Amino acid sequence: TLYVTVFYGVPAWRNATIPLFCATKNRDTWGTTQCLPDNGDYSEMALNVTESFDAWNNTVTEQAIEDVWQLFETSIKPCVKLSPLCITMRCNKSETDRWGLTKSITTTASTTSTTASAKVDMVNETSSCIAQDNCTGLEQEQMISCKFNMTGLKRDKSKEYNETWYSADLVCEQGNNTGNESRCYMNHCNTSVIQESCDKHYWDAIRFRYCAPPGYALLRCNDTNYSGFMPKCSKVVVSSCTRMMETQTSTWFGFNGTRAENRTYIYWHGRDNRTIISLNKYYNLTMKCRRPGNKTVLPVTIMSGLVFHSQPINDRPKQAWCWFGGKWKDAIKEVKQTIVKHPRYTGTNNTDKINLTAPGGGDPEVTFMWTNCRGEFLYCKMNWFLNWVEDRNTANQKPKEQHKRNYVPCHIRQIINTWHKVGKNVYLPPREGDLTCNSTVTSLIANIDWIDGNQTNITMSAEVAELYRLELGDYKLVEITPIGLAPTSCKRY
Amino acid sequence: NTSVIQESCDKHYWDAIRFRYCAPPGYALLRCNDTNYSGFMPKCSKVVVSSCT
Amino acid sequence: GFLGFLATAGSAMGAASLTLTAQSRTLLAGIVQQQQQLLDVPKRQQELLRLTVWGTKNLQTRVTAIEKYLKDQAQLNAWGCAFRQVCCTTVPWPNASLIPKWNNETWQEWERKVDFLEENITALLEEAQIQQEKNMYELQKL
Amino acid sequence: GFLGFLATAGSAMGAASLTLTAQSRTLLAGIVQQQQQLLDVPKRQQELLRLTVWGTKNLQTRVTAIEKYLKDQAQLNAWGCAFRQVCCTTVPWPNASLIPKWNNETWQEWERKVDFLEENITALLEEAQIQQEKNMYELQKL
Amino acid sequence: GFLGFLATAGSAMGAASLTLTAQSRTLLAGIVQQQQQLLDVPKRQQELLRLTVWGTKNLQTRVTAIEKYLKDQAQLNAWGCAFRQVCCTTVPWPNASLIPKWNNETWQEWERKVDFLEENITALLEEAQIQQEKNMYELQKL
Amino acid sequence: DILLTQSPSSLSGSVGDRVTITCRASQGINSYLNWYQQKPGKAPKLLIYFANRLQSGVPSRFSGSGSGTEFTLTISSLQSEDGATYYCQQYDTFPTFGPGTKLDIK
Amino acid sequence: QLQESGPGVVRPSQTLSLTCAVSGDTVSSCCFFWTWIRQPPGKGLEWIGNIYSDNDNTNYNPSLKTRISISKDMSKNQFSLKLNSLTATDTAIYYCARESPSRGNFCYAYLYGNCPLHFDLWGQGVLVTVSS
Ligand SMILES: *[C@@H]1O[C@H](CO)[C@@H](O[C@@H]2O[C@H](CO)[C@@H](O[C@@H]3O[C@H](CO[C@H]4O[C@H](CO[C@H]5O[C@H](CO)[C@@H](O)[C@H](O)[C@@H]5O)[C@@H](O)[C@H](O[C@H]5O[C@H](CO)[C@@H](O)[C@H](O)[C@@H]5O[C@H]5O[C@H](CO)[C@@H](O)[C@H](O)[C@@H]5O)[C@@H]4O)[C@@H](O)[C@H](O[C@H]4O[C@H](CO)[C@@H](O)[C@H](O)[C@@H]4O)[C@@H]3O)[C@H](O)[C@H]2NC(C)=O)[C@H](O)[C@H]1NC(C)=O
Ligand SMILES: *[C@@H]1O[C@H](CO)[C@@H](O[C@@H]2O[C@H](CO)[C@@H](O[C@@H]3O[C@H](CO[C@H]4O[C@H](CO[C@H]5O[C@H](CO)[C@@H](O)[C@H](O)[C@@H]5O)[C@@H](O)[C@H](O[C@H]5O[C@H](CO)[C@@H](O)[C@H](O)[C@@H]5O[C@H]5O[C@H](CO)[C@@H](O)[C@H](O)[C@@H]5O)[C@@H]4O)[C@@H](O)[C@H](O[C@H]4O[C@H](CO)[C@@H](O)[C@H](O)[C@@H]4O)[C@@H]3O)[C@H](O)[C@H]2NC(C)=O)[C@H](O)[C@H]1NC(C)=O
Ligand SMILES: *[C@@H]1O[C@H](CO)[C@@H](O[C@@H]2O[C@H](CO)[C@@H](O[C@@H]3O[C@H](CO[C@H]4O[C@H](CO)[C@@H](O)[C@H](O)[C@@H]4O)[C@@H](O)[C@H](O[C@H]4O[C@H](CO)[C@@H](O)[C@H](O)[C@@H]4O[C@H]4O[C@H](CO)[C@@H](O)[C@H](O)[C@@H]4O[C@H]4O[C@H](CO)[C@@H](O)[C@H](O)[C@@H]4O)[C@@H]3O)[C@H](O)[C@H]2NC(C)=O)[C@H](O)[C@H]1NC(C)=O
Ligand SMILES: *[C@@H]1O[C@H](CO)[C@@H](O[C@@H]2O[C@H](CO)[C@@H](O[C@@H]3O[C@H](CO[C@H]4O[C@H](CO)[C@@H](O)[C@H](O)[C@@H]4O)[C@@H](O)[C@H](O[C@H]4O[C@H](CO)[C@@H](O)[C@H](O)[C@@H]4O)[C@@H]3O)[C@H](O)[C@H]2NC(C)=O)[C@H](O)[C@H]1NC(C)=O
Ligand SMILES: *[C@@H]1O[C@H](CO)[C@@H](O[C@@H]2O[C@H](CO)[C@@H](O[C@@H]3O[C@H](CO)[C@@H](O)[C@H](O)[C@@H]3O)[C@H](O)[C@H]2NC(C)=O)[C@H](O)[C@H]1NC(C)=O
Ligand SMILES: *[C@@H]1O[C@H](CO[C@@H]2O[C@@H](C)[C@@H](O)[C@@H](O)[C@@H]2O)[C@@H](O[C@@H]2O[C@H](CO)[C@@H](O)[C@H](O)[C@H]2NC(C)=O)[C@H](O)[C@H]1NC(C)=O
Ligand SMILES: *[C@@H]1O[C@H](CO)[C@@H](O[C@@H]2O[C@H](CO)[C@@H](O)[C@H](O)[C@H]2NC(C)=O)[C@H](O)[C@H]1NC(C)=O
Ligand SMILES: *[C@@H]1O[C@H](CO)[C@@H](O)[C@H](O)[C@H]1NC(C)=O
Ligand SMILES: *[C@@H]1O[C@H](CO)[C@@H](O)[C@H](O)[C@H]1NC(C)=O
Ligand SMILES: *[C@@H]1O[C@H](CO)[C@@H](O)[C@H](O)[C@H]1NC(C)=O
Ligand SMILES: *[C@@H]1O[C@H](CO)[C@@H](O)[C@H](O)[C@H]1NC(C)=O
Ligand SMILES: *[C@@H]1O[C@H](CO)[C@@H](O)[C@H](O)[C@H]1NC(C)=O
Ligand SMILES: *[C@@H]1O[C@H](CO)[C@@H](O)[C@H](O)[C@H]1NC(C)=O
Ligand SMILES: *[C@@H]1O[C@H](CO)[C@@H](O)[C@H](O)[C@H]1NC(C)=O
Ligand SMILES: *[C@@H]1O[C@H](CO)[C@@H](O)[C@H](O)[C@H]1NC(C)=O
Ligand SMILES: *[C@@H]1O[C@H](CO)[C@@H](O)[C@H](O)[C@H]1NC(C)=O
Ligand SMILES: *[C@@H]1O[C@H](CO)[C@@H](O)[C@H](O)[C@H]1NC(C)=O
Ligand SMILES: *[C@@H]1O[C@H](CO)[C@@H](O)[C@H](O)[C@H]1NC(C)=O
Ligand SMILES: *[C@@H]1O[C@H](CO)[C@@H](O)[C@H](O)[C@H]1NC(C)=O
Ligand SMILES: *[C@@H]1O[C@H](CO)[C@@H](O)[C@H](O)[C@H]1NC(C)=O
Ligand SMILES: *[C@@H]1O[C@H](CO)[C@@H](O)[C@H](O)[C@H]1NC(C)=O
Repeated sequence: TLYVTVFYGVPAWRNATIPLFCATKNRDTWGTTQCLPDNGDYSEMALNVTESFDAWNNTVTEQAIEDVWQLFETSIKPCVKLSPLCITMRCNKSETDRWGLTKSITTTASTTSTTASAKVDMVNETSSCIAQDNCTGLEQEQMISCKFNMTGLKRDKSKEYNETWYSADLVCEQGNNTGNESRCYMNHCNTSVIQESCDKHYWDAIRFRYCAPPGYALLRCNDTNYSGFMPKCSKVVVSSCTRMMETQTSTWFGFNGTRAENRTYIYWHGRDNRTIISLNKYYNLTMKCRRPGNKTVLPVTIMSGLVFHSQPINDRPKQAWCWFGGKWKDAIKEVKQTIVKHPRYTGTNNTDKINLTAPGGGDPEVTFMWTNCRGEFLYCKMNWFLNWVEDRNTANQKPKEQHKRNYVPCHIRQIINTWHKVGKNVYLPPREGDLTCNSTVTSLIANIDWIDGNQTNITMSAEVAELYRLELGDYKLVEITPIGLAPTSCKRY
Repeated sequence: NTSVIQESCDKHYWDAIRFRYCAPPGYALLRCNDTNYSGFMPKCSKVVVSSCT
Repeated sequence: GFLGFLATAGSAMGAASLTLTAQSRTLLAGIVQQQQQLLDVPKRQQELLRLTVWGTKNLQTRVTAIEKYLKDQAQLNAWGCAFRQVCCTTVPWPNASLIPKWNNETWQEWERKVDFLEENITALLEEAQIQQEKNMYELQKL
Repeated sequence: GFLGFLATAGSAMGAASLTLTAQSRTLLAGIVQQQQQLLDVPKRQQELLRLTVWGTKNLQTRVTAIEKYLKDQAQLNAWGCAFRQVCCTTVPWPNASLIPKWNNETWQEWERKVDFLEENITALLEEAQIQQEKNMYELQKL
Repeated sequence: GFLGFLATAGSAMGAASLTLTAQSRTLLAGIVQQQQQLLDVPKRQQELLRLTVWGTKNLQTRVTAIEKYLKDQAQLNAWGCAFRQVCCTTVPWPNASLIPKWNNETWQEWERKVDFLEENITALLEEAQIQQEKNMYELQKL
Repeated sequence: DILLTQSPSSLSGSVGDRVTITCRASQGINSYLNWYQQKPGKAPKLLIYFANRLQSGVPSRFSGSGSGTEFTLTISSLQSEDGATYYCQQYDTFPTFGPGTKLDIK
Repeated sequence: QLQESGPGVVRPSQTLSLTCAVSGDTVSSCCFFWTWIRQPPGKGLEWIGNIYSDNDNTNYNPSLKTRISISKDMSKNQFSLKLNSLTATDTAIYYCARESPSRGNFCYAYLYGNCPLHFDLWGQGVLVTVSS
């Protein structure tokens, strides 16, 4: 009586694990080369279905991470190698001793000062201390002037050049220099070869979205209770393409996120305690960074005929520094409250036991926030900021770190290890002129780690890759498979 | 000095290069077969069809 | 981005859709957009067209979609229902123990309950088509 | 190749010999010539088959030959024609102001006067098929 | 697939054994295994997908299977008899000097004796389908 | 919804014996099944939750396990005080409760 | 903790109300739901509805979709039911519960199906008869 028959055109699907197409609006380089134009269609429809969603175990987020990284690698690949520059450089001794690259025992320094010196210093748009790049506590940049002999395309002819390095970019040979001209090399040359990131990478924003190929579709959670891992999502929204993603790579605080909503959300890894905390846009949190001084850039033709961008500054500017604006105190209070009330949190009772904290260790890639402003990477020591936003009783943090400020000192570094799991060291060309960037702050990257009902430790993290799971994350890719089978009586003849 | 000179080592220009173009499937080449074709002609009355040039 | 299939997903098995033309529409939208970009890339970049990995990823994506389209058409041709909605094959349902609730279950819910039957059913449907085919051969010969 | 599509050009709208089968054979010609050349290149160059611009241009035309074929079959299916000589429809012509002179105008002249309608008509033809599928589904339930 | 299709070879031309489902099942089995590998490769090698000789070769074998499928289906659609076994076309056999021994010769032997007829026949079969369909158009108008 | 049923509907045994109740579902429940113990004249109280954990304050003689469509409640040694109606609750969706079973004392 | 209250006898076609007070705690406490179930005499338990303490969101048994309403009042530490269009079959013991979630590594959202949820805390129960 009941035969299988074939039902074609059936509204059903299964998990897909395939590549997606990218589409963009910025078509200056990589866009025209690799991506479809953005169609402008951001519409979506809802279904009365239940589906399982997981931000960490996703194919959509996995492609975002690997694709951003891969387009970086294919952009740098053809640029000039700097191994011809790994020669002894002759550096000003007072500068290498002053900033700790080399040693001297003839400085016999001794300081007597007031110990009751902690101050509170607030800055905002309407202030001359910002316009003139001089706020209480800001020091000089720490740039070291070094000379070296470099050969261009004439081969049997060479010239000496003036290159000023940031102090963190040099190693410097130590011991028995009783004169001048210390002997220095680039910090990461010898274990590897440094390549210059010549094709304007990071000088502008990279934004793109993913589109499903024919036969595939994207499902998204449209709940408010989505916490990264949700086995039964009741509000499932269907679309053909994802929202636009901002491929921003910064540690501690994520900038310019697309998921900027009037709500604090905390995604949680299902199997771990690593989380991405969005911030409530209601408070207009913003970070305005400046790199003081007017730079000169001097292209140098080296051996192969490719050009390297040198930095003959011949000056002594103030430190790069950053100013935090918006209602930071209140945005942080909401984060602490959101954690206390969260489904996966079984820790403390009060927000007076919940604190933001730096990761420990002596490793600069975690102890300092890294922010990319138009091509120059800016590591920033944030103790002043944290003391202020948390309104901490500092007291015993040692005299330079005991201040409460809404700005922090920072220091430019040109040889940066790639953010992805590569380990490659690249050189960032300097930008000419002065630099200013004004970013929104949309997320906090941190682990939540408590072992008792007192002290929660929101520990800032440097895994930049976790940020891509806030940009997407709520998407699932599915295959439409419209063939069904079901018992029925209607067989042919 | 302004550049790097590369040698044209693979016998280039040592012999003649001659080739013709062919349309892919679904495409065709139309040609003017007039004597009055002067490079620009809004209405060419003798139009000849072929698959290759 | 027609989304015609997903649109009736929350209803019931005995209720809606059974759409065939939506797959053609989806494929057409896909092909046209890929062609527009493929014509566009050479306007700025002619050398790096398949040489670098982004072009191999876009190629694999397109090939997979084409194979998928043809995969369903080939399966239907074997069963004969290229254009037959319900098809009407003669293979008995494996057992009376697994029966749909046409007015309570959706196709999504249902199909996930017969995944272990499909493995045997596809082969059985093809075998049935083969014997019918042999019978038709002899009738046409006569 | 053959170009029967152009051979009958100029004969007027009340045309003879609309060589439908011409698209299938132009596909076949495409596949054969490109496949033979790809098999030939490795005799001297086995690595740089797609990794030099000539092979990205030749791959693009091979993939495109498949896609162009499928776009037409898919559009025809979207409009209800498994095979289309004329495959009559249920969608009325947009207005009486645009009627061809079957014994004067050619297809080239005619089509270039109705590009405007083709954009609106394509959608109407697809909509008609959607309703027809819905009607078949209701008949299946009955 | 299992290639059981050719198992009958040596049986003689008239010994039934023809089938319309064998190629769909061979292709379908192929597509599933090949798609699984396309998606498996990235677990170890994500950059060099078609940047190598083996990458290009896998492209070539996936594409060849598809082109072949389409060449045959396209030719049958041109003749119209996609699902008709013997098809029953109206084109007369070229001459009495080329007649098969249905109970002596095999299909392998037979086809190699008529390779030069296919060259004239394909076109005749295509025209017959066109003539039948244009007559149906005139009948629908009447 | 999910139809949750129970068996035996009525069972008994002596004080000191081993007693078990089985709950079944028409749909799988991942693990989200609760057990409640209701004595006549009183509100039900939670006995076991999430198909595996004993509710604090409930004697250690009560235990259970289960997954999918089959779950079990066990009393390792029946007490004279355990006569009660035991109920299963699924909360995979819109909680519905099963019919309940009775344990009497012999 | 949970003390219910209301008329023992109500009439057909009237609206029944029941109000439960929370003692030693409030109705605004985080991550709890104030729920009600019914137990008709001689029958098992039936869930009827749920109001979430940190929001104004409710969840009701579809069988009473147009008949049941739940609200809370933080100034009283009370929550309550309104059941309209009463009939004979609505005779039941009405009970309250807190439905505490098991917070932790197994709770992803305070939704049915996404968190262990159980009625650890129960009230006393009010028997309501619908009669003339
Ligand atoms: C389409 O895509 C979606 C989205 O990606 C897919 O959905 C996902 O599918 C996965 C595969 O089924 C699920 O993962 C699996 O979950 C199983 C069940 O986990 C629970 O029970 C565990 C033990 O309980 C047993 O006994 C009870 C009795 O009642 C039974 O009911 C159970 O079935 C078991 O038999 C329990 O340990 C689990 O808790 C731990 O994991 C969860 C993960 O969410 C954490 O949240 C918990 O905090 C906890 O983590 C701790 O412990 C683990 C070790 O177990 C550590 O790794 C952590 O770091 C941490 O310390 C749950 O309560 C698991 O049994 C199963 O594990 C087995 O198989 C894997 C291989 O896959 C092995 O590696 C394991 O070692 C083990 O043998 C696995 O985890 C996802 O949850 C599900 N995601 C969502 C959002 O729903 C969907 O399937 C896809 N569909 C298709 C067709 O592709
Ligand atoms: C398939 O391929 C074929 C082959 O390529 C395509 O055919 C070509 O299609 C082109 C696009 O339509 C045509 O070019 C366009 O011609 C227009 C008309 O030009 C004439 O009129 C001009 C002004 O007259 C106005 O008023 C009269 C009133 O009677 C009206 O009838 C007119 O329509 C106008 O409203 C006049 O200035 C022109 O003369 C100049 O251009 C011609 C070009 O052939 C020269 O021969 C002349 O010597 C003269 O050149 C001088 O001036 C121009 C600037 O105008 C300078 O650049 C020169 O160096 C020089 O000094 C004609 O008499 C133009 O209006 C139109 O230009 C507008 O649009 C373009 C954008 O497309 C803008 O960039 C302009 O700025 C302006 O707004 C354009 O030139 C080709 O003629 C035609 N070729 C052939 C052989 O037929 C076919 O379309 C393709 N099909 C498809 C589907 O893709
Ligand atoms: C978070 O998001 C925010 C935004 O919401 C990000 O901040 C923005 O980042 C933008 C991208 O870097 C930046 O845009 C640039 O602004 C420059 C300054 O413009 C000022 O003057 C104009 C008037 O002329 C005002 O309208 C404007 O408001 C400012 O006051 C422009 O000069 C830049 O233009 C260049 O790029 C565009 C690209 O479309 C070109 O069309 C244009 O011609 C310029 O081209 C130069 O650069 C390219 C590099 O590809 C060269 O190839 C080209 O030859 C030119 O180079 C010369 O000039 C440069 C100096 O600019 C010199 O270095 C070089 O050596 C050559 O001599 C462009 O428009 C936004 O202003 C900025 N906004 C804010 C508020 O910060 C933020 O970074 C994100 N945060 C994080 C962490 O990622
Ligand atoms: C976009 O996001 C912003 C937040 O970033 C939202 O702004 C908040 O909106 C809520 C809701 O209106 C406000 O909450 C209310 O605050 C009142 C004032 O409280 C003061 O005193 C208490 C101590 O008792 C302090 O803790 C507090 O900080 C204030 O100084 C309260 O009286 C209100 O109480 C009522 O609700 C609570 C439940 O939440 C009940 O328990 C009470 O009994 C009573 O019924 C309430 O708490 C909040 O203050 C706003 N924040 C800010 C910074 O302005 C926007 O609403 C949101 N936008 C949109 C469109 O949703
Ligand atoms: C995220 O971190 C928290 C805090 O470290 C983890 O919570 C801790 O998880 C372990 C394992 O679940 C608990 O230890 C065990 O708890 C069970 C249940 O009480 C007990 O029977 C065992 O004897 C053991 O004590 C630990 O108590 C718990 N700590 C706290 C304070 O919550 C959490 O599991 C981590 N999440 C993930 C997914 O990694
Ligand atoms: C690359 O160079 C670093 C550092 O350079 C050496 O040490 C400096 C302090 C200075 O004196 C330079 O002139 C020297 O060339 C090497 O790192 C050191 O390795 C030794 C041995 O393991 C260890 O004891 C030191 O503490 C390390 N010092 C620092 C600053 O890291 C590194 O090994 C070199 N890599 C290669 C491949 O040679
Ligand atoms: C980022 O914000 C700063 C203000 O904090 C902008 O700086 C001002 O720019 C105007 C010109 O448009 C000058 O007249 C003001 O004197 C500047 N202010 C200060 C404190 O220097 C800056 O232009 C903004 N963005 C960028 C990319 O520069
Ligand atoms: C997603 O939720 C918002 C409310 O937060 C609603 O306005 C929107 O319509 C929903 N999207 C869909 C497709 O239903
Ligand atoms: C993701 O889920 C699948 C099961 O669907 C499992 O096999 C795989 O190991 C999971 N991946 C990770 C990173 O947990
Ligand atoms: C570096 O700059 C100084 C001026 O400060 C100049 O005297 C010196 O010659 C320059 N050296 C090189 C190598 O350009
Ligand atoms: C410095 O000089 C002392 C002798 O006074 C010698 O022992 C030591 O090795 C020297 N160090 C270096 C780095 O040359
Ligand atoms: C500094 O360098 C000069 C050579 O340019 C040298 O004569 C002088 O002695 C050096 N200074 C010291 C302290 O040795
Ligand atoms: C889906 O939900 C909407 C309300 O958002 C409702 O109007 C519609 O009827 C529901 N569809 C189905 C099939 O339940
Ligand atoms: C018989 O029914 C059971 C329950 O649905 C199913 O698991 C089993 O595979 C079926 N057997 C056959 C031959 O279909
Ligand atoms: C759907 O469920 C109801 C009970 O709620 C039942 O009466 C009805 O027969 C079921 N429908 C089917 C097709 O089994
Ligand atoms: C084309 O022109 C020739 C004369 O050269 C004429 O015999 C033929 O009929 C014309 N064909 C058409 C379609 O106009
Ligand atoms: C109506 O006819 C005019 C020509 O007179 C044409 O331009 C217009 O596009 C036609 N409209 C429709 C709907 O066909
Ligand atoms: C073709 O044009 C002639 C005038 O030359 C006219 O008499 C005839 O009716 C027209 N044919 C059609 C189909 O309109
Ligand atoms: C196509 O339809 C739109 C309305 O959706 C109308 O404005 C437009 O004129 C129509 N195009 C033609 C050629 O009639
Ligand atoms: C092939 O030979 C075997 C005997 O070895 C025989 O049984 C079989 O029928 C033969 N096959 C055909 C097609 O004649
Ligand atoms: C007639 O038969 C002979 C037999 O060998 C063959 O060569 C010839 O091509 C046939 N003529 C046709 C098909 O016109």
